[PDB]
Amino acid sequence: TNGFEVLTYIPGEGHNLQEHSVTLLRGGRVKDLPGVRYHIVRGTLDTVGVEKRRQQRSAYGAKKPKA
Amino acid sequence: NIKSNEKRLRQNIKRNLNNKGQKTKLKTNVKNFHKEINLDNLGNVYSQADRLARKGIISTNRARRLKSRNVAVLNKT
Amino acid sequence: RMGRVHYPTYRIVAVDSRVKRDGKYIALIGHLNPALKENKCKIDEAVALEWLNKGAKPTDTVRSLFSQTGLWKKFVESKK
Amino acid sequence: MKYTGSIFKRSRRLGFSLLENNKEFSKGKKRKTIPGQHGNRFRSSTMSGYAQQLQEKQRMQYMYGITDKQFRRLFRLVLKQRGNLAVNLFRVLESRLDNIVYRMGFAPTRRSARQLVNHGHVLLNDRTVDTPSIILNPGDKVRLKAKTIKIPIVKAASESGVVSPFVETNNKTFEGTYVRFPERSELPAGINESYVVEWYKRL
Amino acid sequence: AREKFDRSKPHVNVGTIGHIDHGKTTLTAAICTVLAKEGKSAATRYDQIDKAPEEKARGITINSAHVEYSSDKRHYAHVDCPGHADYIKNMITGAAQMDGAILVVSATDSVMPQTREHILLARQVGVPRMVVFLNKCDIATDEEVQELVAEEVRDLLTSYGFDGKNTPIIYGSALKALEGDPKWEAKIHDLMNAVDEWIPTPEREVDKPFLLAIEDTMTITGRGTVVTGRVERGELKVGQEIEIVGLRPIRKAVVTGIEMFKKELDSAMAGDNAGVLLRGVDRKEVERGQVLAKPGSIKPHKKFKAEIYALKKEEGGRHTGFLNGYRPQFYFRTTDVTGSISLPENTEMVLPGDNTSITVELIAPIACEKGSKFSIREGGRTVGAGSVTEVLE
RNA sequence: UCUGAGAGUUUGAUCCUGGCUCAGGAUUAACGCUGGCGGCAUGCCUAAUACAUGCAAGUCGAUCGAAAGUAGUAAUACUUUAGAGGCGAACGGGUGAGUAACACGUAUCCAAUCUACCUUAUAAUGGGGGAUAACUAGUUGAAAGACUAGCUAAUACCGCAUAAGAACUUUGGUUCGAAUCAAAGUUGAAAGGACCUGCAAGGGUUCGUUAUUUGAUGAGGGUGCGCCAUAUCAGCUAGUUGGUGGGGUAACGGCCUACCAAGGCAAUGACGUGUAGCUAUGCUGAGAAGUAGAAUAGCCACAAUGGGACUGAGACACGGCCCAUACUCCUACGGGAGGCAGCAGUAGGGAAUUUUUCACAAUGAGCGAAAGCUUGAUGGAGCAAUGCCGCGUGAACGAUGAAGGUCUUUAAGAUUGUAAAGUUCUUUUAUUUGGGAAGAAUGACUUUAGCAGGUAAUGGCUAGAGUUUGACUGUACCAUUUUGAAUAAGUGACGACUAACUAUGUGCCAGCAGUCGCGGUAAUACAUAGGUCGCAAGCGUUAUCCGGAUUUAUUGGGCGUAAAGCAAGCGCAGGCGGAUUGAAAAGUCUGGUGUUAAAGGCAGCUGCUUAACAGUUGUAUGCAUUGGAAAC
RNA sequence: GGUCUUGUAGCUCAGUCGGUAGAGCAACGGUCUGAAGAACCGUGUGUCGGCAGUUCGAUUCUGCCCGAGACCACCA
Repeated sequence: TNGFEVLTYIPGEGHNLQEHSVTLLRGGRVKDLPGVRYHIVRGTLDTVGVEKRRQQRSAYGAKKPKA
Repeated sequence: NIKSNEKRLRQNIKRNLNNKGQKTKLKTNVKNFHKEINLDNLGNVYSQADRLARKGIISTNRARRLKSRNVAVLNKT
Repeated sequence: RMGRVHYPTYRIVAVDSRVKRDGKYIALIGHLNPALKENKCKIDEAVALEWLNKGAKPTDTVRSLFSQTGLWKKFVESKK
Repeated sequence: MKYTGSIFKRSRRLGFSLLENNKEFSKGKKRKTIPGQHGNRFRSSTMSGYAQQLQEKQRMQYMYGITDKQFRRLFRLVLKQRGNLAVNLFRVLESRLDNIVYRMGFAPTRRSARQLVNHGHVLLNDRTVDTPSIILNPGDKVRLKAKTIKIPIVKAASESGVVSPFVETNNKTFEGTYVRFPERSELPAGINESYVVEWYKRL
Repeated sequence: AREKFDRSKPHVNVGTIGHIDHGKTTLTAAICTVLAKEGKSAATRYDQIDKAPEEKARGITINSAHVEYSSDKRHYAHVDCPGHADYIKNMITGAAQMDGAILVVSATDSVMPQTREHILLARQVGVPRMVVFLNKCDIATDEEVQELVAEEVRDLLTSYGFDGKNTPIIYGSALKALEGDPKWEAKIHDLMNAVDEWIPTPEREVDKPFLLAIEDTMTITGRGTVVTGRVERGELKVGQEIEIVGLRPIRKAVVTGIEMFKKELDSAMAGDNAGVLLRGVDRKEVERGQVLAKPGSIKPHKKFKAEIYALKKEEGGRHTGFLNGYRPQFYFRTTDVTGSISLPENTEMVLPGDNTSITVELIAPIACEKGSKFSIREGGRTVGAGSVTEVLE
């Protein structure tokens, strides 16, 4: 929303990037990336991968697994 | 819009004009006192000022201060 | 009034109209709660005397409370 | 959670028995296998002092089958009173409505007492109860709500019901009272207040 | 507030069939001007209906709309249905909102293939005994060419199954009626008496839950989002809950207020052209041409089976057969929903006509009920025609 | 009397130092998954961005001419008011941009101050003048309106006089910068409306009148202090400093003016500069404190921007006025019109923060004899799992355990699992039925009974009789009021941290990850599945603060080899000071007094079907004053 | 709803006015190497967003549709 340009990790399985898509973000330090402490809420926007996210879709939001 | 806006706008002009006119009817007496000093003009100034000092047209405490000033400077002569 | 929602309460106060309700109270004359309409009012019974003797009409509910006590026929002689 | 659901699924893990023998026994064979097939040979995975504090929390909490919000709230309320907070709390923890109804000889289970209080079939001091979370004090009357006497379960329970030594009832009128303040010996000594009270680091 | 009406003049929906240069704008002005005298409050617009560039200047209708005009006995709403090929859907929605109408066929600018297809679709959806008016009898007042226009109008009506030999075609020209000549003003009276029969009164009912066909989407200054259309069935009032259905997840919303043409109304019932300011909705979320419903009503269906008679070229249809992977567009009174013609087994290449039982799946779930008569179009022309027989989903 | 949680991690391991991380609470919280209900409190922080509409201020005709209307042939009577006059208009509502200061307070000086109304008390409620509003006639412009000439009311406005008492002068006396008193001088007060009693004359009722006297009320100023970061911010202030005079403020004041001079501020921080509504308070803590100064409250600032003036008790006034500016709109293109930081509502923003709702029933306000009036204040209703709370989603029984998911890597048996089918049993909610409160021991209304000055009437006051105005209410609630398990469980984790294992696949690929860490070939870790576990109508994570962290240490540190003793000396200001004698008691302890509102802290109690919340009382702290001690 | 751009492989692009679907990389196998990188390469990878006409199988000549996207749709 500000003019800043920040690098982040692509969370969740799969990819639905469209080169200037809209992404709903999240923090989160990860030590495999030097100084990266940002992520995305993968699952509620134009990017919809996260196939069978059936253990935790509180993160990476998706429809409740039909039982 | 308050209902009593246009009505009071039309009304208060008379009060303003009356106050403005009555102030100078005392200012002329004060200037006459400047021109020549005597007890008669002091009495005339007090008589004309007691009208406006009664109301809010001339501040009553300010009127007291000014009348004290006038009677004090007259006592000098 | 001032109190819990759906719990009508109006504490008795000698407040001036220049001060809004829930603002600063000048002198809270005990309290009142219309949640029980048999007896729920209390006052100091001493403020009434010269807090009436020096004017400054408080909240209008003091008159009806005075009716429960008949304060006029014992105060008119002091008044004049 | 508001309920417990399965009952001996907690008796298996906690070594729990409210009937003091029959909450794990006489169902073909009293078995000590923990919930799940993973009961080969266990002594401690992370079982420790904190783990047994959690266990005792889940035991005392679920031997009344209540929620954590109510339990934390009542502990916070007891923090406002003085004296030995542990014993006063345990007496209060034993002094609400549903535990009393269970101990009057009237409820087959505290779950049944909760259901009957929910169903509006319990009357306390001429005040109909919709929530069993009242904290009772000496000098209270608990009756049967006679219009609901048609229940056979309450009939069966009331006659041969176990009456606790500190609250007393009459089945000729189906009415009872909290007579006195109980003593510790009436309750099992396996429980210790220390576990739960020192377990309190959240509040 | 926005000048609450008191609905006391009963409503009948009326429309137009044909093309511009028939005097269409002049006819729309003339009907209202004439009926204003014999009936109070018949508001008129000639260029005041026009509100946008190329509708100011060119004068054609691109975003079709309605005109209100009332009499001392009845109220009427006239739908400005267009010709102007590639605007055919804009006419379909008019025919989707339609109980009665005036077939505009002038003695000079007579029926063209566009009007042929217009009458084809009007018959195909099902219109009760449509009323016809013969226009432009002032200029080029003919004796046999007028007979020609009438005879081919009746023939075109009969080609679709109408009783064209008995369809009333009132002669005259509303241009001179608006100009001030009673000789042509009385012809509008003759037309409206011919309208009194064969153009029925819709039954405003309470038993049906609800149904709304969207005509446009509207936003007010300082108030919110208004969705307007026609209430096909169902009773309504202010404060009720309505669901958006089709092309979107079924989403619940609260109505803020019921109006008709920018001013609030008494109560919405079946067959009422109205609108509604809604609570917490977006003009983007709602779309022009969407179906509405309330919870506990008819389910939206993607795939269903019906009996469809395709459009023969002999009557103005396809000149070649259609495939199974063929992708025409269906119409449920609001939208051009696309669905492949999943013809039954052994049938993949099916020629026009030949009423046959076929099943089709749609790209969007639309509420379908049996007995509902609709059309099928693709490529700019009508390719299929039938009514729902069974719902499978 | 009063309160105390830990853990891993440097390396080969270890001891020491040490950061980091986590386990925990709180949020205008949104978001993610999911979601029955009620009580309860709050609900746009962003763009102090613009914003149709309504309403946010109207009321008084018993203050007035006059207008219109109706009952009346009239006489008139009555209703409202086009308008004048009066009252309130400055209460209130909401946004903290701004201001780092007498702003917020605190304790105080106001011998430096006023104070519409309202209280106490004293004197009367005179005679005149001039009118115009309103209106009539007309032009012009779209209106904004103005002007040309007439016509009448008031308690509208203004002379004259009486003016006790006042105020200002002169003079006299009077006590500790003030003030009372004796005399005179100057000058100043109004009003009528309705009405009883009257043949009338008049007396008078009642609202008010003026000069008055008492108050309080509020306002304002000032003092000592306290509360940001900041000297890689040392000179700054020319009305600034002091003095004289004058002008202006409710009061005094370089507040200002002209003159005479050069002083004033600051190294113990003038000021430079970034940010800021302050406080009570809310979270954490055992504490001081850190946190934010949510929501409300006290106070203060402003009202599109910048000035300015009227009136009024006070305003330059959110919704009054002029000008200029910017926007917007209308336009006859010449000129006019508007200020939701008033409520809701919309557009832009954000991830988002309730309805363009009902009643003025109740509180409260004023305007009014009264009637009655409005009241985006207020009470409500509705939206949001916004937060907490209450509460269901069935009870018991049911066996070596139905099928079946899995396993032991199959055939047992176990787990799921009393889980199940099933025996009945049932309803807070749900569902039909009728009843049903209180809130209105409000206020006035009318008569009745009684009291008082006053009598010849009244009027004023007190008790009872009735009418009442209920928004919510159909509320809460209940009688098998009819039926009914029916109306309802997800979420995350299971390697150690920090409670929660098996199978498959996968092979440092996918990805999980605060830590170590897992998958380059049998992953406790990753993806999924079964089982287990934990919180639950919510669960988790996000982001901020706090705890843990006693980890800049008053509580609560060291300066040898982990940061830290200056390279040393001289040494100003300054800090720290031998013993004995005396004084005061400044500081200090301490008792009493006033204040630090209230809410909120605490304890009891009460309504809260139980708690949330609200109310009852008591309930500290700091400052000032006063009585004690010399221990220091 | 229309004024118009656009969807060619797994991705990006080339493809006489109808004769024909391919490059670069993602990426499978060989050469490969003590093992690993590097490595030269052969693939597979499409009726061209989906449908209706025309004829010489139509991206190719057009039209229609689905979706995204530069204008107009209370709107003085």
